Amino acid sequence: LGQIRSLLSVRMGKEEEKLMIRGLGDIMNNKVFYQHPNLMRALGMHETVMEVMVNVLGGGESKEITFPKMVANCCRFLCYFCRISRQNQKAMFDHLSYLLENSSVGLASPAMRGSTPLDVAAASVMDNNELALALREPDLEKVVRYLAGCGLQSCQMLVSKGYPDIGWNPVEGERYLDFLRFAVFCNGESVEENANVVVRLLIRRPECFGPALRGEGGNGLLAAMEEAIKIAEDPSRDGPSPEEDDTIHMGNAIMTFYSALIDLLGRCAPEMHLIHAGKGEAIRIRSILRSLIPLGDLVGVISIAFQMPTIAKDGNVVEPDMSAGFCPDHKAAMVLFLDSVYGIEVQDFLLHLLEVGFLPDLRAAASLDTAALSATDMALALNRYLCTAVLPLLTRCAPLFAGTEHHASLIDSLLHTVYRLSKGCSLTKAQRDSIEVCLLSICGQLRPSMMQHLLRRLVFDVPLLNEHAKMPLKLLTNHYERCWKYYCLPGGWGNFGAASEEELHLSRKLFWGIFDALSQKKYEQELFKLALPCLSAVAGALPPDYMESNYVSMMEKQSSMDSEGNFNPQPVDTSNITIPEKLEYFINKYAEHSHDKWSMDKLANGWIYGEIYSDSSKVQPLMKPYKLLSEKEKEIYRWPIKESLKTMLAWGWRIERTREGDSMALYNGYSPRAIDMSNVTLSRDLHAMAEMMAENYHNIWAKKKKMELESKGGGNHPLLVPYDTLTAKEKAKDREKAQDILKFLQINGYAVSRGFKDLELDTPSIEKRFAYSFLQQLIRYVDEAHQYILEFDGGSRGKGEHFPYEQEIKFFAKVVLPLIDQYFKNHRLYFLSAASRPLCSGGHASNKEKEMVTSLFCKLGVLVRHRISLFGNDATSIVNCLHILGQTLDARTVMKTGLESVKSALRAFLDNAAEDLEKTMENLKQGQFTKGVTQIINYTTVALLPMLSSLFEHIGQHQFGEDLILEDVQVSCYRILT
Amino acid sequence: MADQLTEEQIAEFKEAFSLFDKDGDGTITTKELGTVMRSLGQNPTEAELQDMINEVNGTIDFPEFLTMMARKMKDTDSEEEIREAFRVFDKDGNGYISAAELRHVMTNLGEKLTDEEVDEMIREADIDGQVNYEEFVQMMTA
Amino acid sequence: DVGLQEDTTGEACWWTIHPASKQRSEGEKVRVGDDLILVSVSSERYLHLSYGNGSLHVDAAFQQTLWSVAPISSGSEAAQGYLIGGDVLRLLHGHMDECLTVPSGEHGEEQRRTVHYEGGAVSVHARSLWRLETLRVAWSGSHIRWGQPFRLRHVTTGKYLSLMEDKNLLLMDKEKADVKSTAFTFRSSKEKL
Amino acid sequence: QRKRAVVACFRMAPLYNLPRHRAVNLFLQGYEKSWIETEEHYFEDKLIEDLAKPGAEPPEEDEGTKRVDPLHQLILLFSRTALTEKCKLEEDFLYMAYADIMAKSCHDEEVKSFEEKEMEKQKLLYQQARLHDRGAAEMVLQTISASKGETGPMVAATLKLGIAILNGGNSTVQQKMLDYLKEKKDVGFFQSLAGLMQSCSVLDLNAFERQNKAEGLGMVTEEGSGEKVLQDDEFTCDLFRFLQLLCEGHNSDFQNYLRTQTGNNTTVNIIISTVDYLLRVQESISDFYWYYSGKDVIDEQGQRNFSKAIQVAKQVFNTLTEYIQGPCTGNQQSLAHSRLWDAVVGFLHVFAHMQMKLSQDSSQIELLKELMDLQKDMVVMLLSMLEGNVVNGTIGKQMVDMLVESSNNVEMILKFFDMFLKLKDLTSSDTFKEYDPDGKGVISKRDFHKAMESHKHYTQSETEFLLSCAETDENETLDYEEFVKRFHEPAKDIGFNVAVLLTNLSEHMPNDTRLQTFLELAESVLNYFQPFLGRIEIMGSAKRIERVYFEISESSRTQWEKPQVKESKRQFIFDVVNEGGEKEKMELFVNFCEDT
Repeated sequence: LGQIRSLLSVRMGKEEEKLMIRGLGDIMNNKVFYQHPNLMRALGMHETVMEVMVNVLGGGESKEITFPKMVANCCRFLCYFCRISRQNQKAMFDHLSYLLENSSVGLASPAMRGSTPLDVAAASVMDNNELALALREPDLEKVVRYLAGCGLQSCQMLVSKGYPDIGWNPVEGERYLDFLRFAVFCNGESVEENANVVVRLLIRRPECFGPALRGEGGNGLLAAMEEAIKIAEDPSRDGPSPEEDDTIHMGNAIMTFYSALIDLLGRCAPEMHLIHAGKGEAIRIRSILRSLIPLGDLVGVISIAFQMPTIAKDGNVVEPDMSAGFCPDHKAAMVLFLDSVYGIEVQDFLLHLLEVGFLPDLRAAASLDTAALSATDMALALNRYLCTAVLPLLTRCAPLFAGTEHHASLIDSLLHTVYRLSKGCSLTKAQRDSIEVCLLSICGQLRPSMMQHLLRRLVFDVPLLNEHAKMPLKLLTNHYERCWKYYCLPGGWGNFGAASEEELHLSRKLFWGIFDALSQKKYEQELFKLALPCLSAVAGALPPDYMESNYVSMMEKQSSMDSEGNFNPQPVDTSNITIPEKLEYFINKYAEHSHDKWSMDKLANGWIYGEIYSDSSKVQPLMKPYKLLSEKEKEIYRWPIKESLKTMLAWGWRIERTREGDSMALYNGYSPRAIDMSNVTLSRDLHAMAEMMAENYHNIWAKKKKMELESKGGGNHPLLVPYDTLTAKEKAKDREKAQDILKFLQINGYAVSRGFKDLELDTPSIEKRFAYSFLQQLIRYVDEAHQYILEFDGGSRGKGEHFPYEQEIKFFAKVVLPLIDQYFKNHRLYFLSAASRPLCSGGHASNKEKEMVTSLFCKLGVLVRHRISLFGNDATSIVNCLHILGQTLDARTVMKTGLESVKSALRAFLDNAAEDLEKTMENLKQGQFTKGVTQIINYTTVALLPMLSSLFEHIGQHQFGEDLILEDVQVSCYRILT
Repeated sequence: MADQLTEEQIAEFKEAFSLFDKDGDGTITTKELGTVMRSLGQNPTEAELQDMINEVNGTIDFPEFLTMMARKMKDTDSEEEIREAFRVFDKDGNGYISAAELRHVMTNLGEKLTDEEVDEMIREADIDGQVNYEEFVQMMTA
Repeated sequence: DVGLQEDTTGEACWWTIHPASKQRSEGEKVRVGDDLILVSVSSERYLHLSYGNGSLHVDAAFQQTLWSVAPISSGSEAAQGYLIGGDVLRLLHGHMDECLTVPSGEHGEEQRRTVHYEGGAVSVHARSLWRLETLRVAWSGSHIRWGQPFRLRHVTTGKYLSLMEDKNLLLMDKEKADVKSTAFTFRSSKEKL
Repeated sequence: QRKRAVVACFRMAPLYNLPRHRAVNLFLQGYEKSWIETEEHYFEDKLIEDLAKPGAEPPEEDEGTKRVDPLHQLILLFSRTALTEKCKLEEDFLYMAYADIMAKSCHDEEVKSFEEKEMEKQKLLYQQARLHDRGAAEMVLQTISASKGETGPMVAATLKLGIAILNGGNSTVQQKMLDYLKEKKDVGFFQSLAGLMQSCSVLDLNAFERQNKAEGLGMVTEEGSGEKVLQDDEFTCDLFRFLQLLCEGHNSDFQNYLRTQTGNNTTVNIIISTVDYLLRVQESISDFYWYYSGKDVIDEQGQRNFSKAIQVAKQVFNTLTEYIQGPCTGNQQSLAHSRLWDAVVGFLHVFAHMQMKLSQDSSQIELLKELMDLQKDMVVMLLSMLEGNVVNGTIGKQMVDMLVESSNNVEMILKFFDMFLKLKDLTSSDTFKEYDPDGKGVISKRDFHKAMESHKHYTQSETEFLLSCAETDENETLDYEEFVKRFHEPAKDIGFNVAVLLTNLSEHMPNDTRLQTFLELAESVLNYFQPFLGRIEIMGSAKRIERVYFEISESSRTQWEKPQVKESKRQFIFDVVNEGGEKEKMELFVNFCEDT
């Protein structure tokens, strides 16, 4: 500090500049500068540096600023000094005025970011409410005047350095806008007092908005952005052309200026709470901003697409320079303005904006999930822009997703893209959490029936139980907890509908996969605490009497999805299919129809008639009658129909010959007139046919384009995406020609039907029931748990306190027991149903099902007998499960139609309870004045009393005593009573 | 670094940075950007390094570096912010603060601000009066 | 756009006057000869004159234009009677039995441009209405004094009374009313004083 | 930031957790702010006396020319520094400190004796002579002139020193200042005065609202209290008090010099500058009142802002009264043609509304007292404007025009005064004394309401207003003694001044229908004050008969009307008529008046 103070007294030169730069570096390196800001302010270092700055700036004030390095270093030191502490910031705020006149010292020169007097002024008020409120109208007026000058007059040094002489100064205008943004927006909240003043000054000087938005012939903001993009990709207008250094990239400069202006106005927008309260000034400001910026311009700018990085030959990534083209930060400001001023309050506008501006960006980000391409500047910037601007907007607009039954394809594509982006790597924890919250809120608001594709995608992915499995697990838990009536109740949730048995098979597969994966997985605390609620919710959602279809839908949608890669196009082979000769008439007729329709479309386009066959004179098609067409011309029509019929036969759907239509047609210059055909209807099965076969065609095209891609050596075509993720307009062509072929089949009457039928009705519900399989697995697992507990009783007493089966016992204690409790609590009425009808849906669990309920109850009782201390805190779980099972016990039906081993086990449970009570009798007697006694006493008082209480309450309520308590169990009950 | 950092930890930041020293610019490039805090003791991941390089001619100095630990100051701010509360109050530790205890925790200390409590209960009110201190504080300590 | 509104509800009908120069200040009493700038309370725009179109326009724009308020009439009004400028009236020639008017029953401007005295229901028909317009824009709503020149515009036809030598009295349009022929004065007595 | 504030409150630790050096630094700052700064010792008078003592002339052995004393040398140094030509008056710590020392030496400051008061006046005169015998007046004039209209601590110290040496209307200092100004022909002094007036601050609603917003954000100012509202009230008051002291004692010469400087090439109208600042501060007060008109209660910050603004306005009114009294006909005409009437209209509106608003409240008693003191000062200034009036005068015409313009506000003020003047009569009535039979002096609210309704002098609205003005009590009882001592006594003074103003206007505008209607509106107050209003006619200083209006007390009227004094008057009249002389008639009358 003494060196710098001494250098104050000598005229500035190269040697003194070097000495003072080194001194400032040493000071910013010292500890005390950071540890004791009060000492620094008391020594008045900021004043000394300001005096040096004043001297340097005054030296050659009219000329260019001599020793720009000194100014940059002083600015950096003062910015750091402001950042040190708030009192330092307040002290530097007193020099705000001078810095405002000297703001334009080095704005135009790049590589001085954060090293300008304007930057020092911004740091003097950055994130400080008092200083922002202490800002004055003249202080903002100076900046507004400078910005108006920048918007009106070009940059002298820039044009001297050879740059094209556009009429305005985007480079300096952007920095002035940034300072105004810091002035009006502080600590995440908009200072209304400063925002109103800034808006008023800007509208008083409309030249501050640049050429566009100035009116009086100025084009739109969308047009300005497009022209700036053209400049950016066109050299000789972007650079001078006689580390950016000399390069400024004037297209990016213009784009950044407009983005900064939009961001500043959006931050100046008034708060929605004030708008609702009705502050006339707030409504006035919002109306002014709406008048300046039309909504359509923002929509178009958001719809503008980026330039994706390209993988080229030899595995080289070509990523266009961010500082030279269109950046996601430019669209972030547009989204901010759209949210702040206009807002999204109506479902149709939300869906339109999602389809035109957000879904393409999400799809591009999801496509950039390759290991090499996931670290590029474009990929990271796009991920940041998404997770910081777009996804929170959709999260806040989630309630608008209520009535979205019509735009199912759009939001299915949204869900698929979001899930793929979540699965993608190179994402920060905060970004991943934002993805999770957005997807959770969205899926919660959507309808149960139409997230089936996302359910299908999660089925193949979540059983892996990796780190990323947390989000899909919570998603499934919430969805099945909310929408359980959609599955279990035969009627359904109501107007929503009911499961189509495809969702039921999907959910059963998901449940069994998750159960097996969790059984074989090593115990993890959070993973199990998340998985168990998911398993319970899925079990409750699935109908207890669900019939598992022994045959799956042929080539179900697993071929389209891939392991890890998630997209392997798998078109069905057409080699072994042979086309029947009876379809030749249809092939000929459809070829005629297609040729006539194409001739109509060609004449409607209005193109020169086909009077000869000429290439250059481009008279190719001849529009000649199909009967007059050559055999090789017929090939271009016959071959697509041939492939269509090949797929039709490969998929096992019969086409039979309608006798009426077949006999009907058999007896049944140039006129291109063809058939108005789009008015024909299709059934539900026909529509599903058309959808799946158009999906096959999209897969064929995607695979062909993919081989083209690796033939070129790289790339990623935007539409190379699964058909489910493919959007409506992009599916339109395939779906339309699907409709065309099916409709022509229908009009010829050629009857299409499903063909391959179920091999057997599968009446063994008792054997194929989901509850049957679940209870079999549960009783089996309880059996191994029992055998393990006997192994422990054999080993631990001698030497084996630690036993090798720790993870098995943890699985049984943590997952199996609560699953049993929740399942039987949800479906108590189903198992308890009988010839009587306590439940109205139909229920009526099978006799074998009730038998296994009884057997599971007996097994759990045997397991818990004198082992509460072994389970420790789990003893509450075992007694709760036994309580619920005893409530659900169907004793009368089990004893009427049941197996002798299960009946004997149920009798032995009561016999063991009586024997334990008698043992407690002799322990309490003659032992009240003076060990296994404590074990039997506390085991009884903790577990035995609640079990008998619940069982006897259930038996008395349902009058099962007259049907269950007979003979030996009456003897045991007499002993229990005594 | 607005006086929230303590002298001892600032000093040990400096001693770690001086382990590479070299006039405040040498041997401290982006190659050692992770090595300095790896030697200091907590491990920087890809997110930590991208936070280091988010705003950063190309070679850092001590002001820039400790400015980076300012935004890293955002880390490890979960248990010590409620440690003081758990020490001073909640002897039982239930988190369900009793009625009088809740009068007392909002007994205004010097500021004497108003309408904020009644705002909090008109925006959200628990049911079972019986306001939860946990639910009460996470809303601000998000 | 700047237009007219039926109701005074809201701030769209309100304008704030501000000085066009430094000679005046807020709270200072406004003088009749002054330049003002008017700001819309609703939109914070200025009453602005736009040159953009081929014809000049008026609009609420951000560029401020100077407006000069010119007085026309006040609340004095000389109680009842006492003809003031801009009044619409009937010129009763005889003993309350005839009015100066034009034909309308014949229909057609070619015979509607002539002027004559007629009696009957013409005194209550709108056909016999002439408005008196002074030759000065400022204070045009003042009292009309003897010998003060004015123009007499037939309200219904919209044409100004005028004199030409060959066909005495006749009505022409705005483009042809050139003060040399459309100017008339009221005299207390006919002597050539 | 609300969450950040709570997080800071939770994480923040007491002293015992802080490192010792940090706590020591904090203690050093607190000790400086609380003990060293608050420490005060008095040395100015002793230092000035020591510096003024001539040093050992028998040792000096000069006997030819008396050497300048150290105080004289210091004042000469400051004067030379001021006289040296410079672009700006540089801040001088030495000048600041010694100007403060000299001002405090002159100042050096339950009914006290007349000899005590005279002794104090002589002491003040001697202390001021210690300075102005060595050039202090010329020094302060030179410093103000060199200030070139820029406000600053140097100018504040100069103004304080000028006030210190001009306190009590020092005729010698006034003459010295006027002689120096006339003999230098200094236009810079008046230009600097005009610049300082133009730079004087007023109330700022924008700054007040921003300060309120900051305080509501929740972070208390680590620095001192927000002075951004009414930046330098002390400086403004000092400037206008210096101006007033320059004209105290009806100094006609300097009063005329302020309006116009004959010798100087350029003239600045200090009168007009003062009235312009009065208009500015009136507009600021009107805006600040409008900001609270909707609000039910006025906070402490608002109360102190009104206190400061009202103090400034009262000082300006006193300065204008000192300008125009004597009378100064030129100053009266200049103020008549100035913007004074607009400011008076605004002040009348503000008074007529805030009187009701603050009388209906009980926590704004001091604010109401300050406001009505300002009102009394304004009415005194108006009376001084009417001083030396003539029949059908332009000043009277303009005042009548102003009253007609402010007819509604003056009517409201007169209704206020009439209610609170009849309050005393109802209080002293026997019906009230039987409603409160004991002499305790406190009565209930509906006993008080029934007492009011018994009189029938008041109406339902007036009774409701007075009940609302009555403070709420846990016993529902009000002390009517303090009630009347709060509300009646500001009236009967402000009301009497208004009655004198209206009587003067009526008698000097005998034929004026608008004034007649205004008086008909103001009939009741004039009827109440008629016994207390005394009129005489004198041979004025302008060789013209003038009406003089003054106050006659009830005690004086009763003592004059007592029979013994009547007999004495009869005897005196008999004596002067029979054996008196026409040459000594007035001398005998004055002797009789003195004895009576």
